Amino acid sequence: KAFPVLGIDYTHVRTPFEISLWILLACLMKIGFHVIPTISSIVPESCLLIVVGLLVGGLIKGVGETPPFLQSDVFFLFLLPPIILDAGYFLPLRQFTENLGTILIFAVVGTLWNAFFLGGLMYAVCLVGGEQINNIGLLDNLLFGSIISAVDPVAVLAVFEEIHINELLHILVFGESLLNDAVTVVLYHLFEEFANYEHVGIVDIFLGFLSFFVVALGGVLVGVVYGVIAAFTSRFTSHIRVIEPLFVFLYSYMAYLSAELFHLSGIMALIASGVVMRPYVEANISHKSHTTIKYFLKMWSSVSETLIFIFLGVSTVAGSHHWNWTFVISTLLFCLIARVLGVLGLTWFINKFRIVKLTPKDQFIIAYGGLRGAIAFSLGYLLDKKHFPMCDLFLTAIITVIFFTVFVQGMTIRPLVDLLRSINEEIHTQFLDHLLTGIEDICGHYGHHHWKDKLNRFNKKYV
Amino acid sequence: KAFPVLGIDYTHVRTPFEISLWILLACLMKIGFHVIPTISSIVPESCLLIVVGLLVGGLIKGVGETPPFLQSDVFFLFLLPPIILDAGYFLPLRQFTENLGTILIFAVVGTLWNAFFLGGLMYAVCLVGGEQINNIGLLDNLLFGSIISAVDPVAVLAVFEEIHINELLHILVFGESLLNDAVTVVLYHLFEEFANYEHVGIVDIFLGFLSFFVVALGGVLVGVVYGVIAAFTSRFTSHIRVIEPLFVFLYSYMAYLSAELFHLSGIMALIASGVVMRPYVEANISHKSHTTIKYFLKMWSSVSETLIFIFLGVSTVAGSHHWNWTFVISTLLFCLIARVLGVLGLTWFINKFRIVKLTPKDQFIIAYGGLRGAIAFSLGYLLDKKHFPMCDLFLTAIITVIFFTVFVQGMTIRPLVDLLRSINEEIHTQFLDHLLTGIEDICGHYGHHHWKDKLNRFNKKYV
Amino acid sequence: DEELEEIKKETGFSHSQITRLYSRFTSLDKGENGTLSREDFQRIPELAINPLGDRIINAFFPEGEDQVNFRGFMRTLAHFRPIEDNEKSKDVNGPEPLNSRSNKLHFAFRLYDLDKDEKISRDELLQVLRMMVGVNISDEQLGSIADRTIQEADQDGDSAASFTEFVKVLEKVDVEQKMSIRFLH
Amino acid sequence: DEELEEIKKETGFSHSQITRLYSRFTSLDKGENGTLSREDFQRIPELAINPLGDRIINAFFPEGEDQVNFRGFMRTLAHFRPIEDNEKSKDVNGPEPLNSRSNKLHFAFRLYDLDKDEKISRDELLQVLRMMVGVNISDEQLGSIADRTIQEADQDGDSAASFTEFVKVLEKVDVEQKMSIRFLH
Repeated sequence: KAFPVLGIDYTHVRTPFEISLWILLACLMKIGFHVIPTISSIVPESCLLIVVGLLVGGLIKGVGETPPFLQSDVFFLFLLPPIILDAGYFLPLRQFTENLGTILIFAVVGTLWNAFFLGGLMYAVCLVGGEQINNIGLLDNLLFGSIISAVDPVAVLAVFEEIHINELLHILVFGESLLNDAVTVVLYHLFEEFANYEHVGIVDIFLGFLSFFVVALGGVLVGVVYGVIAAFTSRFTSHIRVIEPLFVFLYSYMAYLSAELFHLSGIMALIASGVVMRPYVEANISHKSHTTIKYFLKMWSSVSETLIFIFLGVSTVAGSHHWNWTFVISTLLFCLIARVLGVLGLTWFINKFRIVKLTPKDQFIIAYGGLRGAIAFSLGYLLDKKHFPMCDLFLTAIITVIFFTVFVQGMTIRPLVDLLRSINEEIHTQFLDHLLTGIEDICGHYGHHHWKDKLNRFNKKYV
Repeated sequence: KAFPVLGIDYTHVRTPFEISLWILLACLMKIGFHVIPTISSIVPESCLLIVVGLLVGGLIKGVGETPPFLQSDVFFLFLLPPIILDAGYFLPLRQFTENLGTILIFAVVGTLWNAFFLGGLMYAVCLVGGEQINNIGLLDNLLFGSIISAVDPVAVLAVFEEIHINELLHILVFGESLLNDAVTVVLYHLFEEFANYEHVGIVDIFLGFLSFFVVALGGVLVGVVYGVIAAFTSRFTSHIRVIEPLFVFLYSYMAYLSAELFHLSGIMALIASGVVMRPYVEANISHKSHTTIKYFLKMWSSVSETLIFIFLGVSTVAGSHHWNWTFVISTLLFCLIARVLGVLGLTWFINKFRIVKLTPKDQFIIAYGGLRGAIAFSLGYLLDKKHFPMCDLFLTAIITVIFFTVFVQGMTIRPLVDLLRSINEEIHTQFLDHLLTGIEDICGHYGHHHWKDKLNRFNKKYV
Repeated sequence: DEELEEIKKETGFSHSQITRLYSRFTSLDKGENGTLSREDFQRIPELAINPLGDRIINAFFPEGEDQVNFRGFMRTLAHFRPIEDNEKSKDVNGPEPLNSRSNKLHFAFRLYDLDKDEKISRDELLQVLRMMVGVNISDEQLGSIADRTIQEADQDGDSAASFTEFVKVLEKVDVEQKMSIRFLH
Repeated sequence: DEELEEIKKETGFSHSQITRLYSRFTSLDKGENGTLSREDFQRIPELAINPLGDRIINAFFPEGEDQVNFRGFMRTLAHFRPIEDNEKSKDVNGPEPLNSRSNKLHFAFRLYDLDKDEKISRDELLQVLRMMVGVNISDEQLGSIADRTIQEADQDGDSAASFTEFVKVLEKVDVEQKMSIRFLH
């Protein structure tokens, strides 16, 4: 072996080198996606991720490499918490807690409605469907409904602008996307366990109903504990500042792993930890370190979403498919109907319980514009084959729903929704505002203003 | 199983959770290391890393967990390139290329001298040592000498200040640490392959001599190729700016993996890629993104060094030890003597070939102050047991050398070296400067000024 | 059940809203004899912090009397009851409801006006602005803001154009959303 | 071998340094007859860019003659030869070497001085400063800098204190390192 060291050993660097190649290709298409004059405001970013995944999967198929896969430990530990923490860190806590009621209604109740409505209707279709969609059952199909209701409406916000997206709809879709990705994972684990009980009684249904809230709220509690710890330890990192971002990421990640340790909701723990630490940081942290934290979250979430959509591409062009016309067409149509019915019903229920109503503009955007991706696919991809023997059909339905809801429901929402400050004003605005508040404080109904003032008193006390 | 989802599954989150715990402990000690009034300027940062590793290893030993280990793929692919890229990115290219001759002399030639002098003297000791250090041989012992000469003098710069560290000594130790970590890894792979030839002839010695330069310069060539590519693609990332740091990290990492693919010097490729891209970025990249890149490199290198020193702690308090008094004492004494002799001889050789001589101050700092760590340990820890049956003795010697060179040679260098601008001046300075230059341009000797002016003409031409 | 219907006709609330308000009333009574007075309002923890706080305490009161009965509290508080479209839309004869688009901005003018002389003036605007803003900001700054608002608002020419123009410059500002309170049952 | 020893005594170089310099000399001769002239120096690519470039071309020249021979180039260039301690230290009688701490700063003064009248003056400083700095910067700025340097430098009282004080304010500035060139063999 002349020239001893020299070699061409490529097995040593395949996973890191090819993952770097994928992230490089996705980044190069992003810098080839914002240079086209007006295309970032016509087509969502998720479409670019889909197309990048399709090209990478096509390259993998053409070369002949065995396509890589999510290990169901890399997703739930290394690829999910980036996305969740990026989403739930820059949550506008003011707007989020002002109308927290409607956000919780949409996210939790609308996600449960989507999940159970899709489960029931897909079960009804399977019962009366061909011999290759029978024997799916209820729990195996209700789990599919819960997976496919993991929806990301906030991507549609990229297609709009400051106009048509008020501070109400923006926070509504933002919180809906967050807590929907939380509730769908909670339901995913719940149904994935219920699908091996072989006897689901009423007592088991009640226990699952309790465990839903126990998982979610235990995640919230772990998150606030780690957020308080991060808020405290951020006061002392003024001496060494390149460690300031690291403490935020470490404490959020440890909150996620402490929630997932006890099988609580890691996503809700991540969200709660970020939301708790954010106000008490950015005041104890320098501007440079806060700007970094922002950049870190953005690009690390972008890398994670890129990787998820690359896996989607490689499993849609180079994977196993079990296309069923009845199941796939029914799931497309029923996802649209379940989403629309949930949005309409819940908006009707909550307009009468609030001051600022939800216009048909934002009702249409929420109902038509909730687009799947990067969590629906990954949740439906990590389904076992031993359990859920039909999981290839579920993957085909989920991929078709993602493509239809991103390319047809996201590329045809802006050209489908536009067709369906004097000095006085300022003075008076502040005036009416101080007026209403005083009045609300006189009547006394314990709305949200009272709670926020109590929160502020608590904050002062701590400080 | 009441409350279905709830569980206490900890095997799922052990590696991520415990690595997060370790990084959190190291960060908490860093924010407990800069709050003590005057201790960051008395004891180096490497001592804090050693102590953090010792505490984490002690906790692992006390609990009873099986101690984790470097997989020799995680180090050379995920833990080394952070450190190398952080070091070689903020390389002050001006000062580095001004006196490039002396930096290359120290790094390459002094590292080779340290490696071969330690190999020869340790071989001489083993030949006349006890029956448990015989049969080590030359190549197995010359490899140990090359591993233990992976030295990091720049850590000592933390103990000094702007005074006592001029722009010459600072760049000298910086480039020495970089290219020493490069040359020691090149020699490590070279000797680790030569240790299975069972017949090393003169033709094999010459082939290894050629392959040293082939590996190093092929790494440099791959690095400049990827640096040119990154410089080009940085012109177009103005539209999307959260991807600007990602392109730097991706292109440097791909340079590293392309060099390691062909078994070339990945470290030199990383250094060359960073050095090439840096001038042509930070001009095409916004200030926020450059500040991020800086923060990313600093904290990601800090995490990698933390992890390496944690592994050092767990393998020194909870590992296998083969302490030999002759070998360990001889290697301590001979590391000190080899370092001192190399520094003295090379400084004497290069003072006569330059204008600004090296004072006994900086000669003492380079000779006494080159402290091992985080690459010496890791290189000497990934040695096989099949090959190199004595590798436990090598690990014990390397750990002892790290502890002695960090705690005795780094804590007793500041209290061992302090005891052994009118308007005119400014005008005249610039004047004499413009004067000398003109003169050097008249005489014509092709020094470095000429080369730099040619480089500038080339840069203009490109732009 | 007490007498509630006549206020349920005068104000226009429902029964549960009135019951909850009367509950808060009894809680804030801190004594039956001071059914409701100025000090009774002043010792509410938070409104006194509000810059307009004192004006709000005297804005309910019809005349110089220092006592408010429950029914008068209802009459003054109804001004905020949200405008209900079909129910403002069902029968049209006279503006019996006090929560109208007119009465809602009239409460604003009565809160601005020093006395019930319908005179918003540079003194009035300057006083309320100095209340809403802190004491630190320059009087010349407040002078500029207040007199600029007077100038643009005044189409009367006497710098007043007080109510009729108040409505016109606030018409651009939806008050149906801005100034109304939903009182939970 | 040509005549080299007498320059090796006059200048104090070694033999290889002189050989390499003569090689560069022949390369820059671009013709034997113009052994070395003003234009011959001007067409060197880079020094003409240097602000002091023209002064350096006329600084070698002893007198108004427009030709430089090789030996004169050696005499003028030796001024930069690095001071060698033991070899400046071995025999002490008279300052035969021109590379001394005195002659090195005398070349500087001869480059500043307009003529060889030893007169650094506000005109001299202002001219050289306007050369080193660009043309954009204010003449009042240059006036401030130049006259402040004159004031601090001048202990003569005539604003000159030209050479004797030049040495004193530059003594704080090591010229042994700053102004000398090692000529590779």
